[PDB]
Amino acid sequence: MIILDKVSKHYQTRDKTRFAAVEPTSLEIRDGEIFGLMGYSGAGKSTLLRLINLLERPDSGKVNVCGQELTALDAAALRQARQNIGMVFQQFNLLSNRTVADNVAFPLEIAGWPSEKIKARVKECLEIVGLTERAGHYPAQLSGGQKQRVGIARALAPKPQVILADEPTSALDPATTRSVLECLEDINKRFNVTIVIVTHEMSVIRRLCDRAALLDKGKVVEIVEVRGNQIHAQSDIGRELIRED
Amino acid sequence: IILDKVSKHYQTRDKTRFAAVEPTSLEIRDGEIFGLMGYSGAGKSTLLRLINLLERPDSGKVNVCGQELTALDAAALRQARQNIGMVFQQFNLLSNRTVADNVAFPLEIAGWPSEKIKARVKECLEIVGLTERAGHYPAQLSGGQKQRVGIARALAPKPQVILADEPTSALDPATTRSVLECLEDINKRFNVTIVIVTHEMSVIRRLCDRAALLDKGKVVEIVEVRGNQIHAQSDIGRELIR
Amino acid sequence: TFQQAVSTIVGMKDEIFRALGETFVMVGLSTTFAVIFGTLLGVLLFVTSSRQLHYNKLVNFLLDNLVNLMRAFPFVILMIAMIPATRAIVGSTIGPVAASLVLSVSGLFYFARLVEQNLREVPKGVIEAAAAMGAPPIAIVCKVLLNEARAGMVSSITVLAIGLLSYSAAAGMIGGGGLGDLAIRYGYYRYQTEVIIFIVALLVLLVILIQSTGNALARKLD
Amino acid sequence: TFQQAVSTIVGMKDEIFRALGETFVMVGLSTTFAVIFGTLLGVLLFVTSSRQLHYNKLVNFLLDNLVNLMRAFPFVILMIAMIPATRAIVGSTIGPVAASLVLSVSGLFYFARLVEQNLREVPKGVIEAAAAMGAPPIAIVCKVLLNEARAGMVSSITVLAIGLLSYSAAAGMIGGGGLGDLAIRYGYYRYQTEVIIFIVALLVLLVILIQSTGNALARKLD
Repeated sequence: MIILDKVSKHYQTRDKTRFAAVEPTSLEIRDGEIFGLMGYSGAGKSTLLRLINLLERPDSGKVNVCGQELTALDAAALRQARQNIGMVFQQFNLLSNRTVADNVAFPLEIAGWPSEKIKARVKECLEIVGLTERAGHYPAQLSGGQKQRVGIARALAPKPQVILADEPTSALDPATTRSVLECLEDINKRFNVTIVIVTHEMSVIRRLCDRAALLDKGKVVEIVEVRGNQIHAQSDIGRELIRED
Repeated sequence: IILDKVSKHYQTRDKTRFAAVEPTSLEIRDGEIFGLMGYSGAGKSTLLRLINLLERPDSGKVNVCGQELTALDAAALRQARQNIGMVFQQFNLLSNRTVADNVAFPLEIAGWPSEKIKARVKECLEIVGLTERAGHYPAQLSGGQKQRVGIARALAPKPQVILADEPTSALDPATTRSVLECLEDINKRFNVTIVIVTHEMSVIRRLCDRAALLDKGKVVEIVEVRGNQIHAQSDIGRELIR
Repeated sequence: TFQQAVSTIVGMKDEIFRALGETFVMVGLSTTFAVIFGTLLGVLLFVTSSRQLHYNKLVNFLLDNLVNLMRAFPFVILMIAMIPATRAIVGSTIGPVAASLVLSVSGLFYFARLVEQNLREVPKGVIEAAAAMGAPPIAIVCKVLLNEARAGMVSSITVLAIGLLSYSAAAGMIGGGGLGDLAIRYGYYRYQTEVIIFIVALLVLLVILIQSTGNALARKLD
Repeated sequence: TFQQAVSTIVGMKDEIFRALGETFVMVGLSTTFAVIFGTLLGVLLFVTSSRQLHYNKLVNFLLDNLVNLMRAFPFVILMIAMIPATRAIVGSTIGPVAASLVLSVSGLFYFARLVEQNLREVPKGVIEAAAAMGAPPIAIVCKVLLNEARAGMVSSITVLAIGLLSYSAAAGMIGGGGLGDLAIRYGYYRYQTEVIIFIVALLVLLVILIQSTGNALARKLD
């Protein structure tokens, strides 16, 4: 149940990074539902997802995650909290010089599990995505949809309470995009909550979001509830964002 | 603009992003906007190159605007390539010259007088509404402005055909709507017979007159999107439409 | 300190002004010929690998391997084996000009690799876009490649000049001229401080000056 | 004459073997220290460049300047100026081991430059995920960083080995370094043609063998 409170970021005039600035915003995501951060080319969505994880650090406010105020941890304690918040990336961010079973086993190895349990988990969370038939190959021998499945299966191996997804299926063609989203529905069966999925489009938002948020240049304008695969936006500048349907 | 027949099979060790195409024949009419559609690997991008005959086919004949391009010598082909405007997914525009110079580059190859080159470029910037940024350099423009410069360099030699290699794939919906209206205005005022590759049916519902659905390097069907609703008799066709 | 200053100024003002006069001619006359012939060779290394401007696998293979060999060979060994050939063209085995012939042959192959590397980083699309409008091959290479790699050549000639300065010091001992022919006199025999500190100080300042000039000009054009 | 030439070479049988066995002691011994210390130096350069272990800016500025300066500086001048310091450490100035110490010094800076450029080529996104999974900065430079760039370190070692071979010839004039000393006699003071072609052929063979082994090992690892 992530609750943010007057969080903000601004960058130097150098503006070396692609990420845009975010302005004071408070959002509460419930423990029983999936969320989504709609916007556009600059917007402020990508930095807002990193601010949940403190991979970007705010100038103000408190980031509260799972009942721990993460800006107060400021230590080797923070790198134990980041174990319970997983993440899947747009481009796949997979180690290329080790086999898929090891890519999946890498989070379990990092915590300090004995190898015997690591093997059982690598088997389980790898059959769940339906990829146990390719447990020996290398990322150079897989397709885009398969690489995204490896990312979901790595994200799931720490048994994380929250999974954060950054534009995961935008590159994928429609046939793969349906397969990767169906796998996310399978994840919602077990105790995995708040799968915040960032997207610069609406097809993904209507299909699997329970609630959604909209913005203009770092300022959230309106949060909607997606029922029967529609949106019914009340906001004015918001209506322009929804036309993407 | 007809392909009598064509094919190309890429030899291995070339590892090109392109995929092989098989015995296909097509007839884009005068004034028509015709869309090539298919998932990645359908071979739409390969089919587009074969028209300007950059990629040379293994066999068959390419008839563009009367001339048979396949039998032509290199010096004559350099005129056939000039006759066809092209735009690309990655902008592919020279970075060390100003917005005006990029439009002028095709006109200078054509050995045009320099006073004439000056007159046409101001007119071309006039059409794509970027006259104000004539002196700016291509590292200062947004993604949409870079595409609207690419369309102007394509229309500068007064072409009778344009080819479009999925130009809007990188653009958001708010800028995508403003560049598709430019291809509508160019077709309505000048009859340029534009051809277009894409992986999404949504752009076709916005722009095309007919379309070709490509699967594994062969056409399954030629649909009509003029009615504004794509309708497919086959099974593969009806899957791509969804 | 006056012992260092007095020693340096009186005796060494007669010798230092000769040694700097010999080092600038040894480097200046060699760099010009290396930039003028390395450009041509580096272009041929490229066009015969493009598939567009021209293609010929055999020539590409031969030229590439020859360039690799001549770049990996010890320069000092080549100069001492080339003394009769150098003595036929120059007419004399000793002098800055004689060391200048061997330096130009080593820079020629040295700069032919940098230009090709700079041309390989130009985006492939800008070549396909220029072939789309029927640009003749001699007009692609001249108006596209040598205008896009414009900012990459200047840094390349900055690295060649720093390279042919280090080679010049080695030449001064086998043959003649330079701060290398000065350093053996006050270092290998009669090891003498004061003068060795001055030789070390002058080189650092001159290396910094050439590097600063190269970066500023490259940044302007980019 | 052919038999006169070949008969001459077998007359030098003992000296040639000494030249080779003395060249290997200079290259084979300095490369180990170069790779042991340049690796640490390059890792230190890389970590202070990112948000891993630290983002010091002053330390990175100093270190980056230090390595550029100590690669720009000429090699022959450095050895002549290091005569007393080298003599004190080895107890001698003349000999292959004393010269190898100087070769190792230059090697650490060159290897660090190569390793830093290798590490700076891994995509940041893979390292970004390694931070999201709670791995401490030391774990980052051991499992995430090393696995991705190990295929490129072997190429760096291959280029370094050839780089130090060229320097050995320059130290040959002063340190009597095997083939470099052999080149100075029978090539300058005199000109024994049949023993010059032999040296050139032998060096070409060595260069080819090193390049070929390095390429194969680099290919098998990635």
